Amino acid sequence: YSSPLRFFRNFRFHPEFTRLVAGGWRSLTYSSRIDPDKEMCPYELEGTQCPSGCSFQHFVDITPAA
Amino acid sequence: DEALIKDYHSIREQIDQYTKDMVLVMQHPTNCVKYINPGRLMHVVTSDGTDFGWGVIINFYERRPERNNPNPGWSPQESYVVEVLLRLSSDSGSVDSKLKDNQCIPAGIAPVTQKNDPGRWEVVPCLLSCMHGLSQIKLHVPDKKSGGSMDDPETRRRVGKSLLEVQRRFEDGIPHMDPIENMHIRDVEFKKLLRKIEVLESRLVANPLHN
Ligand SMILES: [Zn+2]
Repeated sequence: YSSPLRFFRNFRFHPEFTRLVAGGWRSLTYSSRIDPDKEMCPYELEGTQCPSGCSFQHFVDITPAA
Repeated sequence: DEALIKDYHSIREQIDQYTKDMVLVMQHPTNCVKYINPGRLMHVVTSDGTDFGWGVIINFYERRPERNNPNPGWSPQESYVVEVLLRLSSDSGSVDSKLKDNQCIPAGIAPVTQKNDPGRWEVVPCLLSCMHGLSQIKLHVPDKKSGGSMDDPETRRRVGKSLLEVQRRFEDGIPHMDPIENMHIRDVEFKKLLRKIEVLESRLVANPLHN
């Protein structure tokens, strides 16, 4: 069984959250630091180097705060 | 143990109906048009349950009724078409850009099912009623501050391959826009819908037939 609410933010408070989500509170899936209007860096996703001053969103920007 | 199977399925059927209601609200153009953005990922699942997985939104447009049929009776969720870059099975036929009056997705295509199959990335017209999730993640797509375009098969391959890589880096799943905290759906009845689903699920998992 898969809850339709499993990917929404209140699932973080479910008592089974840490037993069901491998990364727990560190999970990127439940991170509150993703800017929804900035594209993720395609150089990073491609294995190429960012240009100097790259202003895309990077994986280090979205790693959770708690 | 036979009246108890009845309670189990009654709970599952209440949950199924409330889920359909919740999905309709999230698919409603008043709530989602602002978030149908080129590069954002969309989970496409069709009317019959066929799961196309995650794709990349390329374009969005108001569906126009035919000549023939000025009032076709489309719901609001059926009144808009999202062009999504999806991964089709290698044996999927050519993609008909033009959806007819009664179609949610073109005919003759399907997701990759056979494990060997690498698939083929194509832009597929999908109704908003096929949107079963939106991601906070956006990928870079060719606008013309660049060049390139998804008419180019190699651009489609590259973007699709970066979609596979973003999925690999999200171990626990592509992050979903939360309908309250990211889409700002503030409706009082919508909060009630989510709470009722939660209460029923608590009852479902406490039932011994749940495993
Ligand atoms: Zn970069």
